[PDB]
Amino acid sequence: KETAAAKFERQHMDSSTSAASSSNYCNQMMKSRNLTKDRCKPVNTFVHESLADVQAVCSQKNVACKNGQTNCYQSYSTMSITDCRETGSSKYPNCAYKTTQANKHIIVACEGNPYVPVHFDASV
Ligand SMILES: [Cl-]
Ligand SMILES: [Cl-]
Ligand SMILES: [Cl-]
Repeated sequence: KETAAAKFERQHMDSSTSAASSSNYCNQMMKSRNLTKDRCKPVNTFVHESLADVQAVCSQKNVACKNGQTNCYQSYSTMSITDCRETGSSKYPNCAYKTTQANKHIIVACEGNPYVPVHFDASV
């Protein structure tokens, strides 16, 4: 089974580009991070910052998570992110995603020793 920290990395980190370059970014990334294997994951955010910068959020501003847990953290700075969401035309195994690039604060839930991100809660 994948660890929670490793699943967060796979689903949410994309440190190799500064920003989405095209409308096809999400289609490509959702496929290659294996988020369309048996079903189309409906929504997923990628963060275009170093792993170290995202991990550092776990010692930044403690905020409530949407679900009422208290282990969420909001980045002090905005980060380059891309939101991927299925469009009307999406139908497994032919998933189809809208790509929306933005620069926003991220909010992550953190757990463990080391205390690292395990869920992406939201952007602001
Ligand atoms: Cl791990
Ligand atoms: Cl995988
Ligand atoms: Cl997400």
